[PDB]
Amino acid sequence: APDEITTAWPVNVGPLNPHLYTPNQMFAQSMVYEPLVKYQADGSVIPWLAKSWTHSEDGKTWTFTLRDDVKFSNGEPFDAEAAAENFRAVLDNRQRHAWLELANQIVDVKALSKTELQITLKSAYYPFLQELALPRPFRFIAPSQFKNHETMNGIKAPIGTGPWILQESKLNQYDVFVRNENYWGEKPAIKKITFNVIPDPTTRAVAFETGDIDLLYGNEGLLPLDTFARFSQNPAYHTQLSQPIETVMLALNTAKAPTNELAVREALNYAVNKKSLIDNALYGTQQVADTLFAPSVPYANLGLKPSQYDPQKAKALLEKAGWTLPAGKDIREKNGQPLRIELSFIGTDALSKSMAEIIQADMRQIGADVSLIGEEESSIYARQRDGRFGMIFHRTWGAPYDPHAFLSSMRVPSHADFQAQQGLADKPLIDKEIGEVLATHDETQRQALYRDILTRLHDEAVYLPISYISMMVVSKPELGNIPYAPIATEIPFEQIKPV
Ligand SMILES: N[C@@H](CN[C@@H](CN[C@@H](CC(=O)O)C(=O)O)C(=O)O)C(=O)O
Ligand code: NI
Repeated sequence: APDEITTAWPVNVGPLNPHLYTPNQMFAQSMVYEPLVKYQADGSVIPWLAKSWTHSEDGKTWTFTLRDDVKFSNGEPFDAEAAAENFRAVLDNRQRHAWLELANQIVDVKALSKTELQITLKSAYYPFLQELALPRPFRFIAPSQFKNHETMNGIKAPIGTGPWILQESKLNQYDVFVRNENYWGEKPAIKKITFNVIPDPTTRAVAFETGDIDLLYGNEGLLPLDTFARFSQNPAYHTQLSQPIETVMLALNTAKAPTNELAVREALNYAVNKKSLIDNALYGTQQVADTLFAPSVPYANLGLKPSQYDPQKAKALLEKAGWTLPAGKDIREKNGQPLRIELSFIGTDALSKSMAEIIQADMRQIGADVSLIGEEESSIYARQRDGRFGMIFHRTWGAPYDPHAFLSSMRVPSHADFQAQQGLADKPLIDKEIGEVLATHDETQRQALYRDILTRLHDEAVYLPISYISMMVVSKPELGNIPYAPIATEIPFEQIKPV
């Protein structure tokens, strides 16, 4: 059936609550729910659910003129009342969204007519419009699907305005989406998409070459990298790599020994032979990362010094910090205690598992004993949130989060950064300066603030940058060339065309 496609994903899409996080998958929230304004590859936004808008002299009050022709997928109208109700449900759970500064800025959301929605901020918050465009939390479920006039405690049906409708959800088996034939924009050419829930990356690969699935669209790590490289040589498949979009790095816990020592974290940054890891384990499909953000990230081309591969420097740094080698033993000890570190990652990620292996062996070469721990994604995120990790795999967030929303998130438990930074004496300063860089309209001062924040995080070796990864695609040749969505976690199913 040509206008239907089957694909695969490590987990289910989740309840598809538009205002909550994992277990909801962002690509799926974005299929069903839509923003007021839509993010573009060039960095701007365009009208979406909001046809047009104005704002006050001081920039604190924004009036949005909504379209009069949008319906939720069950036929109910999307209007200013519905959007206000959504914003109210979101901000009734405001603390959950404190990582994103817009959630701290919205004082009031008023419906003025059926088509006029007024949003009031406590300052002229320049990233306003980009954060409204994100996959979550500021997208719209029909108010009829609230539970007790809230969404923070669950939803009835995942009824959005978008071009896809969640039709069926079988746990640990599949999810099914059908086209919304009453979508207000372009009717997608695909009629139905089935997601098979396949957590093992080898089984996803086999699912593809048996022909059981048509497409794989995800981060590097959705397939074994050696399989993907062979797929790319096979004229019977089609494959793609986008330009790099995210950093993959380890967060090092400056709060827990032994990673709370600067000398230890610097040694670990010298320990990994990244050029070999990339050229070998990852098949040249990435680039060596020396900093938390790539030089191409806005405000991030700071000329920071890289830590290149230097086992001998690493050993010297450990010696001088009192981690020495007993006689006839490979693992350093200090004051009776061997140098042991725990390295946790999401088990279903082929890239994380594969890098964890190389990293472990590289760090043993300098006398550090690293234990690998692979777990379900919910357990890894909870670890990042509460500080229970030694070294934990991490990644930045792509456009448009990088750098401003990623930094904003460092100020509360979010991903691993807040907890990983608790050991830094200048952590409060960094957080103060993150708040300033999000508030300033002075271009010169905005660059100064980014440089200082990013140079402090670099100099104190909070991260072990590994590589800058790309989006990866595998598809039947019939689907032709697949486009990329400007937001890294979204999948542009509505632009795919059958033969
Ligand atoms: N992802 C974890 C924690 N999520 C963070 C916020 N991160 C953003 C961006 C991203 O993850 O690409 C988001 O998730 O929408 C928070 O809750 O502060 C979860 O689902 O809980
Ligand atoms: Ni997140």
